[PDB]
Amino acid sequence: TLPPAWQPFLKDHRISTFKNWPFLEGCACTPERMAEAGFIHCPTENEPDLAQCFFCFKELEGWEPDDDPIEEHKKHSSGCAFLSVKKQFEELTLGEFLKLDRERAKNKIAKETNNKKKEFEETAKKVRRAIEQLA
Amino acid sequence: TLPPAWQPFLKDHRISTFKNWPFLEGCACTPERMAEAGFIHCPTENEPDLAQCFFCFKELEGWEPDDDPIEEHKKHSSGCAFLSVKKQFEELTLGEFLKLDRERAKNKIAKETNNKKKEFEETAKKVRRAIEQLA
Amino acid sequence: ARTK
Amino acid sequence: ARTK
Ligand SMILES: [Zn+2]
Ligand SMILES: [Zn+2]
Repeated sequence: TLPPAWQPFLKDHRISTFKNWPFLEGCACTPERMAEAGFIHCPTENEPDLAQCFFCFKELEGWEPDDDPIEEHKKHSSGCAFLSVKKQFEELTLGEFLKLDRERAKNKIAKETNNKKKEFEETAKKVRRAIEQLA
Repeated sequence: TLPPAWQPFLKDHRISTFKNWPFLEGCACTPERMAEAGFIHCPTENEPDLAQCFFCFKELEGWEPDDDPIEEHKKHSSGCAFLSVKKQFEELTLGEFLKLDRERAKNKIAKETNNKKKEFEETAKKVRRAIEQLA
Repeated sequence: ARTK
Repeated sequence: ARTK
């Protein structure tokens, strides 16, 4: 069908990600509205409401029933190129798409690099504290 | 990264399949020209110059320096939807692409069906001939 | 909504 | 060229 590492790109798959999810009809941040904004529901015990943009990888929790998924997304990751995509997926050119997929994988990389940095830095304090205690 | 079952849609991928293609410079059926035409090099023993349209799966051998691969393609498989693709590939719509890719899958299916028929008729001849031998 |  |  569609390459199973490219479905986050189409709304239906994004909706289909919403398994539990509170907030439905009556609320502004429905599945449909989350998915139109780029969100994927990636739930856990510690937080069963966490949403992630498939494109920029921003993770946002603490959803309020009247949060606008789009505004919520602009006012937390102004960078996201997905916000700029104003064409349907089928209406995308292979270039446009391949361009978008380039920036995506990059984001995936920058996100993983920002993470490695922090873990490193945290390790560096514990080592430094320890050798300090020895002082 | 492009998915695999679909690299064949990439001209430079198709070119890249040409290994020990004997018709190089000066020739009309150069690997570049074969690829623009839709061909993939899939050589065997009996037929070391076998080429196959990735889209409609027609196979052509007995290649000669002056052969224009387009005109051979048109000549031996005039239905090929690929031959209508005027625009490049990155100027194609995801809709147009998925359309084509679906046709490829029909074509593929059609081709395996044809193969199976031919194999079945082959077996039949063997049995027929075997029953005469016994009459 | 809040940043993790 | 010719068919297979
Ligand atoms: Zn985003
Ligand atoms: Zn063809």
